[PDB]
Amino acid sequence: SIVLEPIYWQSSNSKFLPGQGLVLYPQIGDKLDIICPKVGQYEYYKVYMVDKDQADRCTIKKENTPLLNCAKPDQDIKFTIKFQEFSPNLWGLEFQKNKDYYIISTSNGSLEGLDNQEGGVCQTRAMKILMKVGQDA
Amino acid sequence: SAMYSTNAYAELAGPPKIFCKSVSKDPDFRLKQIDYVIPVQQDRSICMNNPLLDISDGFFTYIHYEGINSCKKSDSFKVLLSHGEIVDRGDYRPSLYLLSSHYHPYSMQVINCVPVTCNQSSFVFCHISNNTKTLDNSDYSSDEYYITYFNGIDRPKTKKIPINNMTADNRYIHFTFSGGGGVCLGEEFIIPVTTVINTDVFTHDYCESFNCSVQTGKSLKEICSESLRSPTNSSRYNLNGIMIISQNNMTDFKIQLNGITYNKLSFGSPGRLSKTLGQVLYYQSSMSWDTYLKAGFVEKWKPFTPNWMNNTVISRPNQGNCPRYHKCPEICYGGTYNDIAPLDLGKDMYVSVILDSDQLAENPEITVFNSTTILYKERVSKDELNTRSTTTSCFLFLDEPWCISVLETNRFNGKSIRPEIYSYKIPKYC
Ligand SMILES: *[C@@H]1O[C@H](CO[C@H]2O[C@@H](C)[C@@H](O)[C@@H](O)[C@@H]2O)[C@@H](O[C@@H]2O[C@H](CO)[C@@H](O[C@@H]3O[C@H](CO[C@H]4O[C@H](CO)[C@@H](O)[C@H](O)[C@@H]4O)[C@@H](O)[C@H](O[C@H]4O[C@H](CO)[C@@H](O)[C@H](O)[C@@H]4O)[C@@H]3O)[C@H](O)[C@H]2NC(C)=O)[C@H](O[C@H]2O[C@@H](C)[C@@H](O)[C@@H](O)[C@@H]2O)[C@H]1NC(C)=O
Ligand SMILES: *[C@@H]1O[C@H](CO)[C@@H](O[C@@H]2O[C@H](CO)[C@@H](O[C@@H]3O[C@H](CO[C@H]4O[C@H](CO)[C@@H](O)[C@H](O)[C@@H]4O)[C@@H](O)[C@H](O[C@H]4O[C@H](CO)[C@@H](O)[C@H](O)[C@@H]4O)[C@@H]3O)[C@H](O)[C@H]2NC(C)=O)[C@H](O)[C@H]1NC(C)=O
Ligand SMILES: *[C@@H]1O[C@H](CO)[C@@H](O[C@@H]2O[C@H](CO)[C@@H](O[C@@H]3O[C@H](CO[C@H]4O[C@H](CO)[C@@H](O)[C@H](O)[C@@H]4O)[C@@H](O)[C@H](O[C@H]4O[C@H](CO)[C@@H](O)[C@H](O)[C@@H]4O)[C@@H]3O)[C@H](O)[C@H]2NC(C)=O)[C@H](O)[C@H]1NC(C)=O
Ligand SMILES: *[C@@H]1O[C@H](CO)[C@@H](O[C@@H]2O[C@H](CO)[C@@H](O[C@@H]3O[C@H](CO[C@H]4O[C@H](CO)[C@@H](O)[C@H](O)[C@@H]4O)[C@@H](O)[C@H](O[C@H]4O[C@H](CO)[C@@H](O)[C@H](O)[C@@H]4O)[C@@H]3O)[C@H](O)[C@H]2NC(C)=O)[C@H](O)[C@H]1NC(C)=O
Ligand SMILES: *[C@@H]1O[C@H](CO)[C@@H](O[C@@H]2O[C@H](CO)[C@@H](O[C@@H]3O[C@H](CO)[C@@H](O)[C@H](O)[C@@H]3O)[C@H](O)[C@H]2NC(C)=O)[C@H](O)[C@H]1NC(C)=O
Ligand SMILES: *[C@@H]1O[C@H](CO[C@H]2O[C@@H](C)[C@@H](O)[C@@H](O)[C@@H]2O)[C@@H](O[C@@H]2O[C@H](CO)[C@@H](O)[C@H](O)[C@H]2NC(C)=O)[C@H](O)[C@H]1NC(C)=O
Ligand SMILES: *[C@@H]1O[C@H](CO)[C@@H](O)[C@H](O)[C@H]1NC(C)=O
Repeated sequence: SIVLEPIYWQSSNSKFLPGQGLVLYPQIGDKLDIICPKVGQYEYYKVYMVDKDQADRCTIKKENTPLLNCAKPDQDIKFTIKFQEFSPNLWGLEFQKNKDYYIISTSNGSLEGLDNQEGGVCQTRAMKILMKVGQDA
Repeated sequence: SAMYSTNAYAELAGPPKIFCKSVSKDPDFRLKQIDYVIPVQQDRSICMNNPLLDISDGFFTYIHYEGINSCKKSDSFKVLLSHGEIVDRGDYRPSLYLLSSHYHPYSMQVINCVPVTCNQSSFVFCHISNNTKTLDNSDYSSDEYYITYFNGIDRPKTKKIPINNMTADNRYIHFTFSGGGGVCLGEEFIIPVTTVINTDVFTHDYCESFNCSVQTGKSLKEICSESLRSPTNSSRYNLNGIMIISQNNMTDFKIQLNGITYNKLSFGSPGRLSKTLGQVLYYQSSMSWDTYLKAGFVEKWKPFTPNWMNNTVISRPNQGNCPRYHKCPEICYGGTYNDIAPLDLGKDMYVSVILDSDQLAENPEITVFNSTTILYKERVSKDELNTRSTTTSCFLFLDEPWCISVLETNRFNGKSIRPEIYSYKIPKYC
């Protein structure tokens, strides 16, 4: 049980593969850091957890509430995941073996587009994460 | 007569006993796990979660939730209610004696429960609904609220609370019973509730006094206001409060629903009321932008007004925008309920089992502290132990301070999830 390579949430990251997204195979007990990088120019993001249907349709339902809201460019904002049952998260955010979790953002990257529900960098720049837990290739 | 014994339990109170009131590098808590009280499950897929424990007058009430492949309280098929006694086994330490266990009649419909032990009997206050989303899209007239009560000898009687006859101090569409426990003072029960309201009726002076980085394009006032909104339905606000219930032999109820003081409001989260040191303590979990311990003794009932500790050391983990030690106003949700028990007034001392981590839920450490500094601490396990909730109660057993804590633990990865109970002693010497 170890620390996976950190994932910076931004267009610059190579690990998002066009049409696919970032795909990971963490095992229960592992850590992963998702980071909203601080700063001449800045991207504004609201990062969410969704199921497959919504990840494919690149849409967020109104009830959802984000893991990360990065509206603050002057500071680094970090979300540390350990894959296990219990997290301080309000929804319960549980990680069980042999289950899949999707992380997307529908946002333009512009401050005016931070609250955008549909499309966004999920749809265009392919910012999506698929975490297959307790599984491998 | 050889059948008689003096009671080994007393409420921790009165002239301070002698124990370690200052810093200590390696304290001896005499920490022992109590594994015989809480049931064990044959099906490893059953998850026992969300433990609740109230100790009063030598007797205790335990509650937990059972659900399949789900540790969420909402997915629970069965909710377990336990009554018991605190006893001297000659162990040189307090013991839990389990008298009764029953499952809630309405378990499939249970939204939330809070225990209180009163007059040596267990009472449980429950919010029941045919609608799992009832706090988001519904109102309290559509739901039911019950008091289940029992003891060692008697079989459980569960009676319905005439909510129709209640009087509220504000206009609330909904409320739930939420927290680690309530109290009884005279003929009155007082139970922690989280209330729902449709209009922003609230002032945030405290929140507005902060100066630090906020989300661009948004005013501080906007943030402080919007931070009390249910993240599920932005048209609703969640405000903590209490329900006061008067009764005569479980008949002739008089019920009042009051909201908490508007001084330093925090987003509605599970709270607790407990009797200690001759006072009454209110605790509130920190589920929003202010991540430091939120607690205080109750200086006024109407409005319900705890005098908030100003505590610069104790905090809680959460992931993302408001991790541990984050004091800047934001719209963010999360955290862990880890309540506290007072040790000594004069020295302003408290125990709590707290999670030592910035983000992850793990590493419970028994911590003894004042507002300013941590006096002493010990990890509960030498191995990484995934734990979410924690509760702690304290009392005098044989004229010394003793504590019992329940931890909501996942020890074996993802399977046979069961909470752990612990008893431990406050060090006499540093
Ligand atoms: C809420 O806090 C923020 C930020 O936190 C501040 O907290 C205090 C406790 C200090 O620690 C402070 O340093 C923090 O920044 C605050 O906004 C900032 O306020 C500070 C002052 O408190 C201010 O810093 C100043 O910057 C000056 C810039 O001058 C430039 O030009 C000169 C030559 O002309 C050049 O040499 C400089 O390098 C700059 O390029 C600077 O001159 C000052 O330096 C002196 O003071 C320090 C501190 O004592 C001393 O150690 C040095 O030796 C110098 O003698 C000074 O540090 C910073 O610019 C503010 N940030 C902004 C504007 O973005 C808020 O207060 C401020 O609010 C508005 C009204 C602003 O106009 C400030 O006057 C005001 O103080 C604070 N909010 C409230 C309501 O108080
Ligand atoms: C939260 O809890 C902390 C810890 O319990 C309290 O802080 C302590 O307060 C006591 C006084 O009430 C302090 O005692 C003091 O000790 C000094 C010697 O220690 C110095 O050196 C250490 C290094 O080991 C430094 O860390 C420390 O800051 C000191 O500078 C003496 O100068 C004094 O002792 C005097 O009183 C005693 C009786 O108590 C006499 O017997 C002595 O002869 C002498 O006259 C001084 O009183 C202690 O240092 C503090 N510890 C800290 C700050 O870590 C907080 O007060 C408490 N918070 C609140 C809000 O109550
Ligand atoms: C976010 O939170 C808001 C605010 O609470 C919720 O909006 C409420 O939704 C409930 C039901 O979903 C509404 O309850 C209904 O009230 C009707 C009359 O009151 C108002 O209804 C309209 C609806 O928009 C208002 O605009 C208007 O001002 C009226 O004054 C009742 O007639 C309804 O009767 C229901 O129950 C009977 C049984 O008793 C059934 O026979 C009926 O078919 C019906 O189901 C009902 O009780 C409530 O009025 C709404 N309040 C508002 C809009 O302020 C949102 O639901 C919530 N959103 C989410 C996603 O959870
Ligand atoms: C966390 O931090 C907060 C912020 O400081 C503390 O709150 C202060 O607490 C002190 C002590 O309890 C309070 O001081 C008392 O004020 C009384 C008058 O209060 C006035 O305050 C409001 C302002 O909001 C006025 O508008 C209003 O009209 C009130 O009249 C005094 O009468 C008290 O005198 C006491 O001290 C003397 C000592 O010489 C005794 O002889 C007296 O008999 C009496 O006991 C007292 O000074 C102060 O008001 C609070 N400030 C606030 C709330 O902003 C919290 O107490 C602290 N938390 C903890 C747990 O300590
Ligand atoms: C727990 O025990 C306490 C005390 O042992 C119980 O308090 C009792 O509450 C009853 C109400 O049911 C009180 O009776 C009332 O007395 C007033 C006079 O002040 C009278 O005018 C009313 O009509 C009413 O009859 C009773 O006095 C009080 N006992 C004491 C000693 O104060 C409490 O009810 C118990 N809780 C339970 C059993 O849940
Ligand atoms: C929750 O709903 C029940 C009715 O539905 C029950 O039966 C099945 C359909 C199944 O969904 C089961 O889980 C569920 O509990 C309510 O009981 C009835 O409510 C109607 C309302 O008009 C009354 O007319 C009935 O008499 C009553 N049945 C009785 C009293 O036996 C129940 O009241 C409701 N509870 C809450 C808190 O809303
Ligand atoms: C009060 O409770 C006792 C308990 O057994 C019962 O015997 C008695 O009839 C009750 N009286 C009233 C007025 O409720």
